[PDB]
Formats: sequence, C-alpha cells, structure tokens
Amino acid sequence: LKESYLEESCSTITEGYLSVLRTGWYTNVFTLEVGDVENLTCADGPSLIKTELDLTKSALRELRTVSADQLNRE
Amino acid sequence: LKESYLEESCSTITEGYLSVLRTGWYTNVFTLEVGDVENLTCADGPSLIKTELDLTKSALRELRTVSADQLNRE
Amino acid sequence: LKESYLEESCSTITEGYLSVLRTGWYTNVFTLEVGDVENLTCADGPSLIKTELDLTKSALRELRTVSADQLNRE
Amino acid sequence: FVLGAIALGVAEAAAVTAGVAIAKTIRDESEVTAIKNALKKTNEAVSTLGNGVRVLLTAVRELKDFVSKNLTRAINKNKCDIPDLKMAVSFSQFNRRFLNIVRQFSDNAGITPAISLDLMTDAELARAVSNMPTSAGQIKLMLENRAMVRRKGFGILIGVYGSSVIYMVQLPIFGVIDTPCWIVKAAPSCSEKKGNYACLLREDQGWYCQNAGSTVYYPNEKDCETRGDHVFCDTAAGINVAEQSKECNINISTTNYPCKVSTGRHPISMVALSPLGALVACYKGVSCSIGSNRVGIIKQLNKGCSYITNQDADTVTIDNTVYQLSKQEGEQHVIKGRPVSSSFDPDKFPEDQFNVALDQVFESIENSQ
Amino acid sequence: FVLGAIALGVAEAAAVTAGVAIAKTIRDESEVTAIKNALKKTNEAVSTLGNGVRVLLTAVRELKDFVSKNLTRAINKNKCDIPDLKMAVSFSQFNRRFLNIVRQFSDNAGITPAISLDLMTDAELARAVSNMPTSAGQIKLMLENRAMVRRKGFGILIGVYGSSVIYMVQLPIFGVIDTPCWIVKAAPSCSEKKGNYACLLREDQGWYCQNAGSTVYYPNEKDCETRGDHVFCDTAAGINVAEQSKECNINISTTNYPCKVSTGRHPISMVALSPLGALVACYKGVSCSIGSNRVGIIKQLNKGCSYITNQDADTVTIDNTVYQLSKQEGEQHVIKGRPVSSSFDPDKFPEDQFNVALDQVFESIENSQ
Amino acid sequence: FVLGAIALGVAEAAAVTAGVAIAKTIRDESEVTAIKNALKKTNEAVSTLGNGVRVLLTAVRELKDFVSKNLTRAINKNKCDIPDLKMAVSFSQFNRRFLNIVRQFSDNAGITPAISLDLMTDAELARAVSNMPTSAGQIKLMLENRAMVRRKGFGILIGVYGSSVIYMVQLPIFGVIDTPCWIVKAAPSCSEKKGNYACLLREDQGWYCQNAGSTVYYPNEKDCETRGDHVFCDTAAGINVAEQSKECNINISTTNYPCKVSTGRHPISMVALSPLGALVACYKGVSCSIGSNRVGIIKQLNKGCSYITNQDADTVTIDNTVYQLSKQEGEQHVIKGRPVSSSFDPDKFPEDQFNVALDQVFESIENSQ
Ligand SMILES: *[C@@H]1O[C@H](CO)[C@@H](O[C@@H]2O[C@H](CO)[C@@H](O[C@@H]3O[C@H](CO)[C@@H](O)[C@H](O)[C@@H]3O)[C@H](O)[C@H]2NC(C)=O)[C@H](O)[C@H]1NC(C)=O
Ligand SMILES: *[C@@H]1O[C@H](CO)[C@@H](O[C@@H]2O[C@H](CO)[C@@H](O[C@@H]3O[C@H](CO)[C@@H](O)[C@H](O)[C@@H]3O)[C@H](O)[C@H]2NC(C)=O)[C@H](O)[C@H]1NC(C)=O
Ligand SMILES: *[C@@H]1O[C@H](CO)[C@@H](O[C@@H]2O[C@H](CO)[C@@H](O[C@@H]3O[C@H](CO)[C@@H](O)[C@H](O)[C@@H]3O)[C@H](O)[C@H]2NC(C)=O)[C@H](O)[C@H]1NC(C)=O
Ligand SMILES: *[C@@H]1O[C@H](CO)[C@@H](O)[C@H](O)[C@H]1NC(C)=O
Ligand SMILES: *[C@@H]1O[C@H](CO)[C@@H](O)[C@H](O)[C@H]1NC(C)=O
Ligand SMILES: *[C@@H]1O[C@H](CO)[C@@H](O)[C@H](O)[C@H]1NC(C)=O
Ligand SMILES: *[C@@H]1O[C@H](CO)[C@@H](O)[C@H](O)[C@H]1NC(C)=O
Ligand SMILES: *[C@@H]1O[C@H](CO)[C@@H](O)[C@H](O)[C@H]1NC(C)=O
Ligand SMILES: *[C@@H]1O[C@H](CO)[C@@H](O)[C@H](O)[C@H]1NC(C)=O
Repeated sequence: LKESYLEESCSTITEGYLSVLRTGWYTNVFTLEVGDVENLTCADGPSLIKTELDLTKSALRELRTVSADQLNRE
Repeated sequence: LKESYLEESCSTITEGYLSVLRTGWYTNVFTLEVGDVENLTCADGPSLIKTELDLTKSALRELRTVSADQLNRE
Repeated sequence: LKESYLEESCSTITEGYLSVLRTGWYTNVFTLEVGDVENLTCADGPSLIKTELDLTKSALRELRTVSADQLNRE
Repeated sequence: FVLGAIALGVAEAAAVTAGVAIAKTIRDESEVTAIKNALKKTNEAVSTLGNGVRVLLTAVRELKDFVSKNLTRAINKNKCDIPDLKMAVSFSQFNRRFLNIVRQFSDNAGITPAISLDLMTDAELARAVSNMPTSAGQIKLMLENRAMVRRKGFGILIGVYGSSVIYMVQLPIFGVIDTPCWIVKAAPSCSEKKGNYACLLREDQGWYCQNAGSTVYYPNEKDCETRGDHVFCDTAAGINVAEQSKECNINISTTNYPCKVSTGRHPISMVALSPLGALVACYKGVSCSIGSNRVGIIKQLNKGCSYITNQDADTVTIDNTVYQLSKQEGEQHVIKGRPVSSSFDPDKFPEDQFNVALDQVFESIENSQ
Repeated sequence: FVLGAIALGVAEAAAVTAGVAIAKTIRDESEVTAIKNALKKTNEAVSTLGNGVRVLLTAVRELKDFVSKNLTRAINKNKCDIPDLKMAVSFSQFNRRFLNIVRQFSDNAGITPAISLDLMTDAELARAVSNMPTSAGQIKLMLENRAMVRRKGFGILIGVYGSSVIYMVQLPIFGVIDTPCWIVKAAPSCSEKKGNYACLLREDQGWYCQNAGSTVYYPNEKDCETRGDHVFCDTAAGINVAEQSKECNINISTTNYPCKVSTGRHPISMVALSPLGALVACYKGVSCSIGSNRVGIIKQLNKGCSYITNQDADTVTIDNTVYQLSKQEGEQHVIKGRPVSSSFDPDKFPEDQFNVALDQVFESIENSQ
Repeated sequence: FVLGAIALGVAEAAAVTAGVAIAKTIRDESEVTAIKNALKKTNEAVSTLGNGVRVLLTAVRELKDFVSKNLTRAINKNKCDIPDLKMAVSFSQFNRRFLNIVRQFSDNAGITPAISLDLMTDAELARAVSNMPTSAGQIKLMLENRAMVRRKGFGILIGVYGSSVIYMVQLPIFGVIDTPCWIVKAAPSCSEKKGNYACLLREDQGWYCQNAGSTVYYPNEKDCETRGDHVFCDTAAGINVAEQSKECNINISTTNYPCKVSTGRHPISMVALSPLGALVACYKGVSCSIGSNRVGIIKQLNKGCSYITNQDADTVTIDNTVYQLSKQEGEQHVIKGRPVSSSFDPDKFPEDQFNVALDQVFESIENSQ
C-alpha cells in the first residue's frame, strides 16, 4: 500500500489495493423435505415427542402465510 | 400495473399499486410467568437439571439490569 | 428537563439531559478451549453423540476459513 | 428544502415515541397489578389502561406450571442428579422461550428491533391482529400476510415483577388498504451543445399514496416496501404534498407546481430500474447495451436517455455493470415530448443546483442575462 | 458545508479501525503464546500487549474439560451408540456456546455487529466493566446499565490456534458522565405575503453535549440514544463547535455565529416531535389538529408554526397522519419573538438554499437589490 | 449533482430485483415439478430454468427420512409417551434446521438479509461456489474466504409445496479480482485572512476501482469493504467516471475535469482517518494533539491541515475526542503544493456551496467581481 498526502487539497489517496468485485449472482435452489408430519397425531397427552412434533406442524403451517412476492388473498 | 415513460424529463411513473398504510399501533402486553425458580437449589454437584436451572436463574437476574426507559441507579 | 420553544425560528431546545459519552474502548481477549475433538472418531454409524461431535468438528473447521483482517491465500 | 432529508428518520423516532409513551403508563406498579388481576382467570384479556388506551393482555405460564407442578416435586431435598432425564429434557424445552426473550432484550437494551417468534408466537400474532381496531378487510389482509405485521412491529421490556416478566409488543395497524399508489423513477437528462452540457434530474422520486383526500410523498427507501401489487408504507414517514404535484409528470416545464430538480454541467451515466423496465442515461465516455438471458447481447444503446422494457430485455449494462430487469407484467406507454434539458443553452447554464424548484433554474438563466 | 454529511459514518469507521488495529497486535504467534501462558493457572488475567495497551484475558474451558475428561473416556474404541444418553445431552449443552460463536463469526465474516451472550456472558461483562480504566461513578453506571455497554460493543475473530478459539471483544468505555446535554428540534418557518412564500428551517438540529471545556454537536440520528435523563453519545461521531453556537437559540438573526438554515419558496407542513411536546408546521393545503387518547379531537390548529405540549395533547395530526406525543414530565416555556421568516419579502427571496449560514441569506437579498 | 445521493440504495434495490425476478420463474408449478424431478435420484443437480438461467439444485431430506423411517414406526396408534427418548432427542436434532429456516423466513417476510448456516451449510456453500460461472482464481479466492460470499448473499422463500419447503439462495459471484483500487480521503482545507475564512472540502471521497477499461467510483460507505489488501465492492453500487477524474489528485485547480468540492466561510475542525494515517483539520477554537499508546501525548499540532502517519503516532485527538490510527504498513509520501484554499480572498468568497465543480467556485468569484 502506498499513501500520498496531497497538500494542495488536504486529502490523501491510497493505492495498491486489489479489487474483489461482485459481477453477478449465482442461484442455488433448495428443496427441504419435511416428510408427512401432518398425518401424525399424539393422542396420549403431554409428551416430549408431542411437543417436538407440534413445533414442526405449527412451523410448517406458519410458513405458508409467508410470501416474498404476491399478497395472499385466501 | 401501468408504466408511463415521460420523455420530457427522463423519468417514469408507474401506477396501479394498492396501498397498505400503517395508521396506528396496537399494544399486546405479555406477562410471562417463570415460577419460583429462585427457591430451588441443587446441592449434589454437576447435573443436567442444575445447569438448566442455573441458566434460568442467571437469565432471570440479568433481565432486571435491562431498562428501556430510565437509568438504574441502585 | 426544561423545554423552551423559540418562536423566532420554529424550533425547540430541551435542556437538563445528562451525558454518558463513549471516550475509549476496553479490550477483553477470550480463549475458548474446544479440546481435542479432532482425534475423536465414531465408527458405529448414526449416533446422537456422532452428530453432536460432527457439528463440533465441522464448526471448528469452518471457523478457520473466517478472517477479519487478511485474505486467506492457501 | 431537501424533502428526503426532512423526512429521514421520522417514522422510526415516532414509532419509538409511541411505544415508549405507552410503556411509561404500563410501568407503574398499580398498572402492573391491574394487569395481573385481569389475567387471573384467563390467558387473554382486553383492557383499558389508566391513560385511556385499549390493549390486549396475554399470559404465558407454561414455564411456571412446569416449575411449580413438575420440577419442584422431583427435586426433593436439593438433589438434582435424578435418574429421570425426561425431567431434564422437559425443562430445556419449557424454558427456551424465556431464555430467548432474555437474549433479545439484553442484546438490544430493552427495545427489540422486531418481533421474534419468542416475543409472540404465530397463534398470538393471529389473535392480536384479529382484535385490532380496524375493519374486516384490513384484518383479513393482515391475517393472511401476518409476517409483514411481524416485520414492522417491535417489542419493549416493561420489567420483571416477582417471577413475572412483563413486556409489550407494538403491532402495526394497517388501517387503510387499496387506495392508489404510484412510483416515480428518474435518471439524469443531459443536453450537449459544442461539448458543453446542461443536465437536470428529477428530485421527487419515490412513492406517492392517496388517503382520505390527501397525497403523501414517501421520499426515502425504507419507508415503503412492495409485495406484488401492494405497497406497505408507514404514514409517519411521508410528507403531505399538493395534488398539483402530479403535474410534474405532465407538464414539468409549464406547470406552476414547484417541481424539484438538481442540475449539472457534466453528465452522469447510470441506470434507474423501474418496476416494468429501466431508464438508461448513457453519455459520452461509457458504453451501454441491453441483453437477454437467452440470446446474449441484443443491441448497443444510443447516447441520451433511453427507456427499456422488461419485455425488450432481461439486462441493461453500463460498461460492465449489469442490472437485471424485473419480470413483472404490465403495460408500458411512452408519453413523447421534447426533453426539457434540450431547451437549455449549455453556455448559459447556472452553477450546479441541489433540490431546487425547476422554475428557479429558468429564473436563474434569464436573470443572469 | 453540510455538517451531518461530514460526520456521517465516522464513528463506525473509527470503532472498526480501533478494533482492527489491536487485533493486528494480538494476531501475532508470540502474542498468542504469551496470552496462553498468562492464562495457564487462572481463568482471568490482566496483561499488557506488545504494543503497550492493557487488556483483560479470559479463558473458557468447559467444552475442553468435558471433551477431555468425560467424552473421551466414554468413547472407548471409536464406538458412540453408548446407552448413557446423559453423555449425549451433556455434550449438546457443553458445545452450544462454541457452536453459537461460530455461527456469529461466519455470518459476519469475523466482525460481529454487537456482543451476544455467547461472545460474553453476563458474568464476564460485569468483570470486564469493573476492570475498565475509569472512575467509580462511571463504572457503577455502566455496571447497572450494562445492556447498553453490550449494545455498543462488538467482537472480532483473532483466529483458531490448535483447538483454541481466540477472539476479542471491544467494550465501550463511558468515561464521562453527567455533563450537560441538550437537543434542538425545528420545523419549517414560513411567511406568506400575496400567496408567495419565504421559508427557512434550522439545520443544526440534534444533540449537543459539553465535555472538558468544549461543546460537541452530534448531527446524526444513530450517534446518541436516550434512557430517561441520560443520553449516550459516541464522541467520535460529533463535531466540536464554538460555544457561541448556543446563540442560535437566542438571537438567530442578530448573532455573528453562522447559524445554519435551509430555505424555500414553498411551504412544507410537518411535525417535529420534541421531548416534551411537538412543533407543528401547518400551511396552506393541509389540516392539522391535536387529540386526546381520552376525549378525541381537541381543536384544529391555525396556520403557521404551533408548539404543542404533551400536557396539552396526546396526539397531533397532519391530515390523517398521526404523531403520538411523549409522556415525559418537565417544564415548558415560550420564548416569544417575531419569526425571522416574517421579516422576508417573499418577492425578493433568494433561490432555495441547503445548509447555508443564515447571514448569507440576508446578504443574498441585499446584494440582489 | 450529488453523486453519493444518486448512487445510494441502488445496489440493494438491484440485488432484490435480480433475486425476485428469478423467484418469479421458479415459483411456477411446472417449474417446481421439474426441479423435484431433477432431484429424484440425487441430492445435487445443475439445471436450466424455463427463462434460460442456469442454477444449482440441492435436496435436504434428513428430516423427511427421520419422519418416514424412524418416527412413524415408533408411533404405533397415535401414542407418543414411548420409553425410548433417543427418539425424542433425535427428532429435536433432525428438525432444528427446518425450524430455524421458518424463524428466519417469518421474521423477514420471506426475504432474509443474509445467508444463515441453516439456509446453507458450510458444505453446501463450498459446492455452490465451486459451480459458479467464473474462472479458477476467482473461485479459489471465494472458496478460501467464503464467509464473505455468505455475508453478501441472501435468501428468498419460493413456497411450501406438499411437505417440501422450497427456497433459493442468491450467492454473489466475485467475477473480477486483483484489478487496481484506491481510496481518497479528505478534510476541510481553510484559509484565514483577517479573521475571515475561505474553506473547501473535496466531495469525491471513497473507493475507485478499475475493470475492463473503465473506472468506477463508489461514493458510499456500505458499497465496499476491505480485508487486508483486498476491497470487496458491489459493481451495481458505483458510478462509472472518466479516467480523467484521477487528475483531481494531481492538479485540482488547473485540471479541466470537474473536481467536486463543497465550500464554507467558517472552518470545521475534524479528523479524516486514512488507511496509513490521518488528516487533521485543526482551526481556531480547538486544540489538536497526537499521542502514543506507550509514551502519552507527543505534540500539539499547529493550526491548518496536518497529515499524521501511523508510524508518527497511535492516536490523534481534537480537544478530547480520540481517534485511533491503523497499524497497517505501507509507504507514505507527501506531494507538496500550495493549498488551493489559500489562493482565495475570504472577503470575495461565494456563499456556501454543496457538491459543485471546483471551477464553478472560481467562476463565481470572478463573475461577482
Ligand atoms: C398542466 O397540465 C394539467 C393537467 O392537464 C393542467 O390542469 C388542467 O387545467 C385546465 C385548465 O384550467 C383545467 O380545466 C378546467 O377545469 C375546471 C374544473 O373545475 C373547469 O371549471 C374549467 O372550465 C376547465 O375545464 C383542468 O381541470 C386541469 N386539470 C386538473 C387535473 O387539475 C394544467 O393547467 C397545466 N398547466 C399549465 C401551466 O399549462
Ligand atoms: C446575542 O445574545 C448573546 C447572549 O445574551 C449575547 O452575548 C452577550 O453579550 C454581552 C455584550 O457584550 C456580554 O456582556 C459582556 O460580558 C463580558 C464578560 O467578560 C464583560 O467584560 C462586559 O462588561 C459585558 O458584561 C455577555 O457576556 C454575552 N453573553 C455570553 C453568554 O457570551 C450576544 O452579544 C448577542 N449578540 C448580538 C449580536 O446582539
Ligand atoms: C494535469 O496533470 C495531468 C497529469 O500529469 C496532465 O495530463 C497529461 O498532459 C500531457 C500534456 O498534453 C500529456 O502529454 C501528451 O500525451 C500524449 C499521449 O498520446 C502525446 O501525444 C503528447 O506528445 C504528450 O506527450 C499526458 O499524456 C497527460 N497525462 C495523462 C495521464 O493523461 C494534464 O494535462 C494536466 N492538466 C492541466 C490543465 O495542466
Ligand atoms: C396422508 O397424508 C396425505 C397428504 O396430506 C393425505 O392425502 C392422505 O389422505 C393421508 N393418508 C394416510 C393413509 O395417511
Ligand atoms: C420462597 O420464595 C419467596 C419469594 O422469593 C420468598 O419470599 C420465601 O421466603 C420463600 N419461601 C419458601 C418456603 O420457599
Ligand atoms: C492427537 O491430536 C494431536 C493434535 O492434532 C496430533 O498431533 C496427534 O498425532 C494425535 N495423537 C493421539 C495419540 O491421539
Ligand atoms: C407434569 O405433571 C403432571 C401431573 O401433575 C402431568 O400430567 C404432566 O404430564 C407432567 N409433565 C411432565 C413433562 O412431566
Ligand atoms: C464428568 O466426570 C467427572 C469426573 O471425572 C464428574 O465429576 C462429572 O460430574 C462428569 N460430568 C458429566 C456431565 O458426566
Ligand atoms: C432409524 O432407523 C434406521 C433403520 O431403518 C437406523 O439405521 C437408524 O440408525 C435409525 N436412526 C435413529 C436416530 O433411530
């Protein structure tokens, strides 16, 4: 790196840097398979598996009200 | 949507959008009950329950030094 | 607090605040010891301990490609 | 004036003021006690605070119930290395919400920037939206797009009272929907005569929306956000402007509205993306072209201001800088007219002006002469 | 000059410079070795680095101790489907801090924007604040409000050395407290004569604080943050200004300090919230009113600049845009005077000016004539 | 024109446009079906979408496999309080990625601001970088510094299709490396004569980089970020400028390029940090000094503009405001010349100007006379 102080304008220029320029975007589409958790039911009251499964179902349902492009009119 | 290019000023106007305007705030106050975890003590050395409980106690204590309005002068 | 409305300029000045000015930085260096998890191998297929250990190894490896100052040229 | 600079930061300051003022009411001890009373027989209650505002009250008690009714039994005489680890895994599940809330309030010193799933579950968000003081259509739109309600709200810590953690969530009420909005984009318009230049640029870009008789101009990027045909704006971020302001899109040189511009004596090349295309200001010194994701470069563009449609192209470039066009459908129309900048004599153009009424630029030329 | 534009971004750049420069010292191998030595018999050590700065050193070894003394025993001959799952749950607890630190450093490429509970626990934050090189009162205030120390610090990855992860946390030292601060708010002041307008707007809004003989102006929104009576500012974000600058609040037309304004020939209506009230600039074309959370709309406001107290109202509106007033108590006072803008002849007013000394506006009028 | 204001927000808008446009293609049902087909026999597949763009396709199926092949067996007849808790701990591990993705997409309404470890693991990031359409050196640099690829990308939710969650990650392609860049810093240059002042400040500060024949100016703070010798810039955030623009660093008063400045009739003291030192503008009313982390204050500075090297000092201060210098090595050189501001007669200086070509300042003085 080389810095030059330009007395005529109270400024500095520093040279010697190397660019890393973003020139494009690459798209990596993901498909995350959750499996059929919506045919699964826990009838025997509070359970560790029940809460984990219910987290999964309610997360799955919430995700469909999310939209990055068009408004949902149901 | 309908876009018009205005040649006289190098500009465009695009119409046909529908507003969704924030006009107010609705307040939902929460009371999260932690329960009396501060009368609970683990005397028998390292335990899974001990660490979870200590996380809970130290989180409960830290929370009282947090303030969104007035400075704490203790 | 004392607010004065200055009719001559459609402005207000409010006084009575007390400063808390950042004047310096204090540095707290951390050394987090992970232990020799890279001499540990699970040969008996899927296990809870295997996944936790593999999380730990892959997190440890990823961390060395992170750099806050100089570009890695390997 | 620079309208953007006037409006900048206003909506965020107003939101925090609104939330902090209510928090001041709730933080009194007799207010907290009334709230705890109202929730003594239910998990949800509507109430009116001492200052006259109506709020929703919600109680979260799972972690207290697990501590009182399960954990405390299992720890007889302060011994915790019990052989039932279900007890240990259960605790770790039952305290996660509380521990997450503490992280969020400690990191942000008591005011979160938005509403995590720990401050408010999906179920609680839906109930809060359904109780809002607005009409059915507004509530339906908010319910079906509640992630946007989430994004634009935030949370405030009231305090810790006993073992009870008290916080409030400010949810945005979108009380007006489906009134007309429109967006103005612009790029520098330059006229060259003898290697000298006269340039102007419209300085009224951004979103406009009508509501109850007035037009509001949103000059700043963070004030509005689109989702398809809908644009979410915060009213506190806008400036009310005369309806006559739409004449800047019609007769910008003739009109008596003060159409704001900036000027220059030297060209700027750049690309202003528009919802259905792009404006490309291409002047001496650069090369501009339009491209297709299928068949490569289509065509180099002539110098001056060019309007490109997203059906004419997929990309426009200035030198090597690529801009991707949108894929939104809609009708494009050209409204022809002589560029105002080409009625300027570059040898009699004023000094560079920032955000001035356009007629003061013409005034400047004739009073100089 | 536009003071806000000069100061913008300075504090963030200075903070990163400060942190990166220290990280350069720590990153040497002989520096890392000295640090590992100092911590060989303790979990906390104060030390001076090769470059002369004094730092706190902390060792976090729980995950190493669990790996060496529990996990490694249990995995005899590379077999991990053991029937003691306590071993599996324990690991998941003991590695969470480490795994969280890796997420935070990978997401931000080695420089976190603030200090999570995984970079620094509540216990470690309290120890670091107690060791700071400042006086007892400053430390007491920081200790009791340490979430604000957290918010304004950040972290930097030094590197991975063996199995040891080395990072540094920059904590803000609030070395000056309880000196006077004040805040200026303003809204457009317009005079109309014959349907033409002369307008000005003070351009010196924001926070001012004294320290050791000087006054510092903080022109930007992110530079200061209040908590009750206290305002936290970063000194590196301010501009030192003459004490005479307070005359702009006293005799803005007479004074010889260069009171910065912007001007316009067309009015802007808007609301500037102030800590104890609001300024409402209400001009032709809009309707402004003040309201109560209890009894609805109180009154429509006259045209011109109006000052509203938070005891006079709870809301002020321009057309339909609502602004909530604060609920902070304090004394309000009017300092009467003829508005400077009304001493202007709208037919002799200059072109729109951005951030100019006010006396250059008067100069502009008389040298035009 | 104010170049910074023109370029502000452009790169973020262009990135979202680019990502949303591709998401529009992927969101069609026949596009989703083709994607599910391509992944029927593999976990990774390269493909070309209907609109002609080439993308990487990745399948994440662990949670489906655990649900189908382990969880469903264990729950015979809707009973879940089974005595094998391994089953419960396993589920909690296998769903964490999915649950985290849902939090991130709900909080941000479907567009994350960057790429968490749940959107994309370290392994998947490395594969995606290796498939990018660029040359080996660019890929090697991105692979070895992939946290920076992470930081500058983001994610978009396509939707939920059956039990399958479909999202896309936009990774930044750094297709040009190791071309020359440089940075201009500046501070106010003031000349005083008889207690009146003439001041100017260069308004072309920031990063410049060459690429394929052109020079791009990046006027804004968020557009570029350094790591050692390398500076990462987003091309969509810059303005192409004439190569002649480098003359502002050479003969700013003589040149015919329009070197942008702002002016004032009153001094501003401040510190502009530079990579290898600092500029200190020190004028009447303040005291400036330079310090050492070892031996305390070195020296008070004279009034005017002073350049300080990071080998001359560790800190520079204005009054009590401390600025830490960097510790980067490199050569410092002074290019002497009479300050342009000292060729001004403070009694004939124009009104304050914001972002005007410097020769219009000289024009202003001579046409006033
Ligand atoms: C610039 O273009 C605008 C838009 O076309 C012009 O506004 C229009 O001006 C005409 C002429 O006065 C208006 O027509 C009149 O409308 C009133 C309505 O009460 C009626 O009483 C008259 O007999 C006549 O028909 C027209 O309403 C108006 N349009 C709008 C939308 O306001 C504007 O005059 C142009 N400016 C210049 C300087 O040329
Ligand atoms: C605008 O208002 C300010 C504030 O009231 C005026 O400042 C004050 O000016 C008077 C007149 O010179 C000063 O009084 C003198 O103080 C010195 C102190 O050493 C003393 O030797 C003299 O006998 C006399 O009492 C006063 O100190 C000063 N106040 C402050 C706070 O500086 C200012 O003059 C006004 N400007 C104009 C142009 O009217
Ligand atoms: C301000 O400083 C710059 C940089 O030193 C000056 O640019 C230089 O101007 C000279 C004089 O014309 C150029 O020399 C000529 O180069 C051409 C190249 O084809 C050649 O045909 C001529 O015989 C002569 O050697 C020089 O190339 C040029 N440098 C660059 C980098 O462009 C500039 O003239 C100065 N401006 C003023 C107003 O003094
Ligand atoms: C299982 O779930 C699928 C998909 O939701 C549903 O169509 C089907 O009726 C269910 N049937 C059985 C036997 O589980
Ligand atoms: C339990 O905790 C309460 C509240 O902190 C305390 O007042 C009380 O003394 C404790 N008593 C018993 C019996 O646990
Ligand atoms: C253990 O790991 C160390 C450090 O990576 C390595 O040098 C050594 O060869 C290994 N040896 C044994 C016996 O585990
Ligand atoms: C807690 O105890 C209640 C009975 O008091 C029981 O119904 C419930 O299932 C228990 N929960 C756990 C997680 O042990
Ligand atoms: C690890 O082993 C030590 C004895 O070496 C014991 O004291 C400790 O409780 C054990 N911890 C776990 C989590 O097994
Ligand atoms: C799930 O079942 C398969 C056999 O179908 C077995 O190989 C695997 O280890 C099991 N995993 C868990 C976590 O139980």
